[PDB]
Amino acid sequence: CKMKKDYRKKYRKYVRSRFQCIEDRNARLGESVSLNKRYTRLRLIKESPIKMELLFDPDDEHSEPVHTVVFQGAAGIGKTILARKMMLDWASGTLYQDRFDYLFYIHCREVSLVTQRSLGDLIMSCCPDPNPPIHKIVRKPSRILFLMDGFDELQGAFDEHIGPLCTDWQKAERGDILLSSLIRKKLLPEASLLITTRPVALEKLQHLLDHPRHVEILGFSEAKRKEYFFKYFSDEAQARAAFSLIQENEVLFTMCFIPLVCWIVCTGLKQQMESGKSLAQTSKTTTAVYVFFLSSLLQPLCAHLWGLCSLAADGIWNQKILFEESDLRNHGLQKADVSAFLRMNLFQKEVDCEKFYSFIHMTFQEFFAAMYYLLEEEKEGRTNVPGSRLKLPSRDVTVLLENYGKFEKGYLIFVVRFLF
Amino acid sequence: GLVNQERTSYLEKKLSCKISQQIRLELLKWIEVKAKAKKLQIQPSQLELFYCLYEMQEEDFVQRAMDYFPKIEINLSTRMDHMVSSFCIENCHRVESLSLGFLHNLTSSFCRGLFSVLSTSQSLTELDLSDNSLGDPGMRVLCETLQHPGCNIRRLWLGRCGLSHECCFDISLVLSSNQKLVELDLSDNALGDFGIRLLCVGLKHLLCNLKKLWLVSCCLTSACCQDLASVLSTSHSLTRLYVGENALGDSGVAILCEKAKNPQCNLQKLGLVNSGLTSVCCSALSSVLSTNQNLTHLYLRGNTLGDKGIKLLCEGLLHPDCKLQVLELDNCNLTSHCCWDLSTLLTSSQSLRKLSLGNNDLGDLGVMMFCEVLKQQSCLLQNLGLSEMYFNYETKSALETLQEEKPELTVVFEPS
Repeated sequence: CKMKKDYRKKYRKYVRSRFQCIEDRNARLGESVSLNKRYTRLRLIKESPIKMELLFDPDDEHSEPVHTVVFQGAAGIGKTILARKMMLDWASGTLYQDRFDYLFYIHCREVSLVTQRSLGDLIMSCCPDPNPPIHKIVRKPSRILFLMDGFDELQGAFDEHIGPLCTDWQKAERGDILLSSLIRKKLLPEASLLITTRPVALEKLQHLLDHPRHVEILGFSEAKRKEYFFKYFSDEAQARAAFSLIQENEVLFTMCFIPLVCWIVCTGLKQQMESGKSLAQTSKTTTAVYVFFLSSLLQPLCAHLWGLCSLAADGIWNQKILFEESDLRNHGLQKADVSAFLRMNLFQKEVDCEKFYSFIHMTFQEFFAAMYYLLEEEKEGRTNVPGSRLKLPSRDVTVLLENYGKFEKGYLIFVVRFLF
Repeated sequence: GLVNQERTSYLEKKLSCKISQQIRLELLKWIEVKAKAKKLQIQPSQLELFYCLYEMQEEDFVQRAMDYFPKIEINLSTRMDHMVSSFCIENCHRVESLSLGFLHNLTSSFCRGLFSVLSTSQSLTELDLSDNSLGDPGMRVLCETLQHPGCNIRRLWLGRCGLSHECCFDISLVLSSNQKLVELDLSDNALGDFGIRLLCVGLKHLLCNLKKLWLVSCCLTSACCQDLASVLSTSHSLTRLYVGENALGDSGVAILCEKAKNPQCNLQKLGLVNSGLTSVCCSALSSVLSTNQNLTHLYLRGNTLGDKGIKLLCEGLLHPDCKLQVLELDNCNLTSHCCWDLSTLLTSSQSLRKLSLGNNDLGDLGVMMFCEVLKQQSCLLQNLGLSEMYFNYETKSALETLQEEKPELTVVFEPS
């Protein structure tokens, strides 16, 4: 009568078979095996570096299990690879082997938000057997982890404000409600959830989570940087050319270990391509990269650069990396202007246990400080600011140069290089 | 609930009678159809029909409606669900198999009122309690009820129940008392070596009629083989022993073989699957195959036996007193150099019927040789395996040809 078999093992085999490669699709050089062993382990940071293991475990206190974890990173990283690889490492018995009996892949590019269905995702992600043991461990929460691959890639309107909680997996409801029900932990309570998404969809996601464990990309590995460049640029010919421009320069690569910086240099290189430039450049030309970056960042604000450039000039002259909100106000860079530049990712709020604002990299602070000396139109808003008169340290390049050989002034070496 | 007979006066008779009889019949038919239509749907999922019967607390009806449930599979979320299923299951004389998907209840006496019913059924034969939180404290309750003189449960599928060594004591008490239990599956649990030492207390006991025992993936090591070997030697009824997916390496099998080789041993199927065996113990397996004429099925997949292991097994398999019918050799880390020995088995072993060669790099040329020899009046008429094994064109053609030229062969079963 009853089939006495360990379906979780059958499922694991299916997953190992289904997710052998990076794509598991044809046209891959004659549909060859991509060999996922080429994957470089991605380093993760708790919003504090963490491993792939202990991802859902309680932290140092409280002993409270983490039901939902959200993964953040730059566009072009290949977030789908992480989602797929995790399931393979699990199916192979190396990742979360003693924590989950099932991992269910949810491909947000396939999921229909309009379509009304029961939680058949548990069935559709199973082996070919049309009648899986949906009422066994496949049903029992706490040993089940769902993987939302590409939350930002869900097709169609999605509302974070939903009346119905769509509980009871056997009841059919709309895909948008169904996904939110899993996210809000109303459907299959105590089940775990892992979400991979671009920053662009976090605003409409956090509302459904309340108290998630947020995770973002230590930084990139050497191989990860390469993959980022090749995926960021949709045109492989430009991907190679853009990569070549940076490939010559070891210094720029080192800073590109930061996911944000890698995005920035790719963005600057992309602007150079779009402009129709000859690419007769050897980037670190750190200036050229940052100039192209700001061109594409600010062109789509630009009249408020003075404020932050003055901020930067103060930063280098007084050896100040961390700025107070008082400084932001004094330099005429406050409220609306600060938010504009934070959205145009260029600044940090030092959310890691600090109350100060800062530049995303020391080279940016130095870069802007150099712009400070060169900035042009004339605006009275820099003198009518409540912090006036400002000490706008000088704008005297001679003084900058005279203090070149002075660690006491923050070296100013890079600042001079940036002026050049 | 309303369609009933056991009620008083005082305006409880303001309801209809002829119509009440007509509805009773319609409700019965409704249950019959939904009870038989046992599929995933938003119609009454078995237990929902029980809720209906629970309200209609009329044994004359309930015991009749329940005869449409030969196979019951329900999921209990709370106390009310146990009350409902308890009532309906008790009032059922045609159920052969029951599956209880305990949910967020268990490790408690909470379900005692249900297990005490199952043990009084005279028709229930198979009880499936796998894949739920029936931890040791819950197994104790069941074990108390499985000792009932009228239990009649023959097949008890205690799979991933989250059991450990503590339950083995209680299970042994069942084995030493319950003479009806035939098939017991304790796989995918934590019944480590100690659990086996306790379990074997019942297995070696008189009146223990257990025939099939699964101890697959129970965190066992070779240390437990000393007790399992004793069971194989003494047990009058144990014929099916599955102990794969464990740390019962070569040194463990040698122990089991020392007793399993005894010609008076009743062992028929030996599931030494992913036991981590090497060619080292194949001489022990060979001895068993040669001497134990009761051994008909041997499953060695997952064991990196290699070509040396095959050669050693052949010494036993080709022996005139070997009666092995089914040999499974899937991921056994075999290569083309063993094809001469496998080929020998294909035509020289007159007892062998099935040979499940599988996920190993055997070589397509080796397989073509098998085709040529099988045609020479081979008795190996069952599935030849060779699954997940890929071949060139000429080899695939040879295999297809074999099936056509040797129609008495059940199947090759190529992957593509």
